[PDB]
Amino acid sequence: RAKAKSRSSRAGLQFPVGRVHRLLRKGNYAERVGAGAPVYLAAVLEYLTAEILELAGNAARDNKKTRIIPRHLQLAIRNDEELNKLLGRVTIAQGGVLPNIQAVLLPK
Amino acid sequence: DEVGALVFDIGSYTVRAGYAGEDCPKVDFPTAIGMVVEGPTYYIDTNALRVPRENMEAISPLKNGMVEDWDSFQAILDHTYKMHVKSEASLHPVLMSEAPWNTRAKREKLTELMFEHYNIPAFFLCKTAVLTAFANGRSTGLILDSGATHTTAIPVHDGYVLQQGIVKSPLAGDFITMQCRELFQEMNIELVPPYMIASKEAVREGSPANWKRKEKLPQVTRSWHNYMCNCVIQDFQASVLQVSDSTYDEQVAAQMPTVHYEFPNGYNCDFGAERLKIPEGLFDPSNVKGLSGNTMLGVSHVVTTSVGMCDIDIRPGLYGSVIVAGGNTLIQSFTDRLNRELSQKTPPSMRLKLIANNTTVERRFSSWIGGSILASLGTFQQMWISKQEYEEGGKQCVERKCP
Amino acid sequence: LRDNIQGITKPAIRRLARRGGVKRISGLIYEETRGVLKVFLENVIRDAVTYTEHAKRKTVTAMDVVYALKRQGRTLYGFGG
Amino acid sequence: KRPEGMHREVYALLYSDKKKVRPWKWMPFTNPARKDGAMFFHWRRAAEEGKDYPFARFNKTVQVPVYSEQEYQLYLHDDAWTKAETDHLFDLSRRFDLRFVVIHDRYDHQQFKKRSVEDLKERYYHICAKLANVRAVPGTDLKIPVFDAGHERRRKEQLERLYNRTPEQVAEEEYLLQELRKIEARK
Amino acid sequence: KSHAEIAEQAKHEAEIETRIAELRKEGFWSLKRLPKVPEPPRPKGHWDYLCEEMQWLSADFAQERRWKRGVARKVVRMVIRHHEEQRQKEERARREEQAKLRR
Amino acid sequence: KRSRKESYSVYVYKVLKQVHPDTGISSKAMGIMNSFVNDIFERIAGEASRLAHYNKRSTITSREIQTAVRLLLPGELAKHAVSEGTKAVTKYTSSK
Ligand SMILES: Nc1ncnc2c1ncn2[C@@H]1O[C@H](COP(=O)(O)OP(=O)(O)OP(=O)(O)O)[C@@H](O)[C@H]1O
Repeated sequence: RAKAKSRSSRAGLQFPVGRVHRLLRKGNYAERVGAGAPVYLAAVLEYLTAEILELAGNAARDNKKTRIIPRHLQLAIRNDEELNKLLGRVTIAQGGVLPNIQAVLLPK
Repeated sequence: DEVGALVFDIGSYTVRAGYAGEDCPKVDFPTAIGMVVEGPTYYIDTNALRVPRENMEAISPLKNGMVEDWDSFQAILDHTYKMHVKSEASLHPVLMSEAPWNTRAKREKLTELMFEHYNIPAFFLCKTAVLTAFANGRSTGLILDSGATHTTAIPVHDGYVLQQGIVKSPLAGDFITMQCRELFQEMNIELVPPYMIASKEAVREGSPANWKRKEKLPQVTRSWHNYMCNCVIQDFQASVLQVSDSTYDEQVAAQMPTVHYEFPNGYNCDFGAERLKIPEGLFDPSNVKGLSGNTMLGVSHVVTTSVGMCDIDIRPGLYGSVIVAGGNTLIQSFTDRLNRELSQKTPPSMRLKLIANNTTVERRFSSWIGGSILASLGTFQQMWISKQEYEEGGKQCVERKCP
Repeated sequence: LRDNIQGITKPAIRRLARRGGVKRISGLIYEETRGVLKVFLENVIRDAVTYTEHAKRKTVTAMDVVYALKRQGRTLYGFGG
Repeated sequence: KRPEGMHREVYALLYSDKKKVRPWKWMPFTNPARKDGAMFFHWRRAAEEGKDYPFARFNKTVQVPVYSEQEYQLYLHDDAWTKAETDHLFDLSRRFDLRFVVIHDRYDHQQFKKRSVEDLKERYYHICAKLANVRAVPGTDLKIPVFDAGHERRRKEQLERLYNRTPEQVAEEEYLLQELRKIEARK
Repeated sequence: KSHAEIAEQAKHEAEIETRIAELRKEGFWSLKRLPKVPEPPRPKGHWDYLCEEMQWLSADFAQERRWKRGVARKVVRMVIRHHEEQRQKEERARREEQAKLRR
Repeated sequence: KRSRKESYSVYVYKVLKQVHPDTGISSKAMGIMNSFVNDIFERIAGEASRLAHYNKRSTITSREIQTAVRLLLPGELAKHAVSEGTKAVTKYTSSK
């Protein structure tokens, strides 16, 4: 047959469209899944991941570190306005918190 | 990078000529051709060959991958040029295959015959093992070629053959044809070639053949008759024979489904263990009657001896790049039995792996595909022995220009 | 086991409060924090053991804890493979 | 009325959420990498007619020194090696890209006594080293790392003794398993 | 002692003796694996160029073969669907007749 | 006898390296990242399933996924993700 092309490469994404479609079709989500749903889902997930990774890398460079650690993830999430709202009810292990000291508890 | 050339693979069974860069040869025609003094004439494509014609004469142009009759070889070349290639030789280089055991004398004689008779602009003579390796995609490995005349294991290292590591055995298509002949004579099967049959009728299994002989058959020599009979026997081989998975056991062979086959004369019958007992000699000649000799080496024995006669440092590469090729390798379960025996006999310290080039085109035309992809390379454009090279260095320049 | 809630000492609770931003801590805050942590662990481990028993397993895996935290609303990354 | 006119999925997603001259020619050409001036042919374009052969860069033959008659007679003299043999060895080295496993097979045993691979390699390296050790001015190659042949002979012998051992492999593996067993027991 | 552990110790000593014998025979580990291998590669080798392009074009033909037999395959294929579409074209004309019937 | 478990680490690292050539990521950060991917996948797929069930449809489509993304993602992230998904669904159906 012709050289097989993957759906992820065809669309222009990196996340596994095949595995996303497998999960969607065998899961509780629906009886059968259309070809466009998993592509869209994988694209959205890839975009969220790219955004959070950019923020984490920025935090890492700020802290003078080459490896993104959960600190750089927690700081990124709690510094970003929209990602914070997205992951408000999500805790990250070994991520820590922000140095948000109330102005009322400072030396006077 | 690509240049219009001519790739030739002249084996003892078939000759494959074509252009460099194609996945398949332009024309493949048997090598065991006849001869008729019309002077001596020769044929190609099997349609001018398998014809009942007055006074069919014997001839053997090339045996064991080496030229046996230079006149018949030149005639075959001329016919391949003017009949099927249909192009002047001076317009296309020539990359021709040769057996590793070819002699320097035959090499130089072929070079001078190609440079002074056809006036080809460039010439190259490559070994069948190197060509098979280049086709299969490996520069180091053991090429196992089981042709019509011999079964040979040839170790190639970095694109060069190690003569001291080569091993050969006479158990080949000729041995298989002899065994089929003996089986037919034992089962009382009259081997009738097609050219002797005018008409036939359908008869029950195992019953005598009801066929009529032609009334105006021409004069044909015993050699041509044996050639037709060997063609029929090779058809029977390709349609019936099968290699045993494990060492031949009569009890296990008597529990295998039979294979039905009908000869040209209409005699049709089923074969049971006799079709699996013949191909066993290729791997174990000790159980073959009429072969009272233990010095003969089976396929696995040849492989192991060829690997052992090489430097221990390269044996891992040979075991890991063992390449299987040849016409006899198309027999069912042949490569399975080979892999089993090699895994049993090879030290586990060295990884064993056989290339899966099991297709008919990949197997029988491996030596030609190799030359095609080797001549279709820009790098290879510097290894061409030019007409000027021949004129300046003479016939002996071949040994230095193409090992 | 017994009285292992006392394995959360005043220095540990004071470090947990420092990480939350508290500057000055009272005396009964430590008891209140122990009681709250115990109530939270009770529900989390009850959900985990409910996910475990149902699986006929004898070991509480990390996925059980993850699912319990998701049920309780505390989605936890870093332990989901 | 619905405009649409495009693909169903893309359409729903978008709206539901609002002078010829350049003939190829069979041109001849010469490869500058060759010294015989052999002329070949190729289907080149109409732009790079007469341009240098692009693959000509692939002509970096292996580096092998070339001793002279006087140099050989003076320094490379060896009682167990003659010119007839050393010149042939160097020719094979130059021809087959310095691979001794193949040089040994291409060796001319009909005119010279049989040789192994290690002796040939040692001879070649000793020649290369002695040719340059005559003076310190040569900068191309002065201290050629002559490989070890003594230890190589052992590495060959006590490994060929292991290669063709049929049941000894299983025996050694079993005793090694037992060895680890009781060693862990005595740890 | 355990009237058995000493027997196990004697068995281990016999094993040690047998291993000493096997070592005197052929050894257990060929130490000094390629210690002195100073073979210096050429500036570029120049033979990897051939091997590199060799791998480049070798897989190409193998790929082009599977692609070609796949391409010609799907060609003769839509050929069958086309002929089927001609019989299916007559069936669609029959369906149009039935649609006129329905109208 | 292998018990191989899948993950998104092979593509999370590809995107990472394409959006930041010089920056790497640790194993714990990769695990948290895969957890985030799984969580948002579950969220969006469940929202699309809910939309389908509300519209009385047994199949989820790109339109259901688009409305689910619009509902889930907040403000100026929703628009970005939706434009990305739309552009991908149009570059995928164009046979490129
Ligand atoms: N389809 C087939 N099945 C089994 N055997 C076959 C088949 N086709 C050919 N053979 C066997 O292949 C042999 C010849 O094949 P091959 O072309 O490899 O020989 P060759 O290499 O050209 O010449 P030589 O064997 O002299 O080198 C014949 O002996 C024939 O019996």
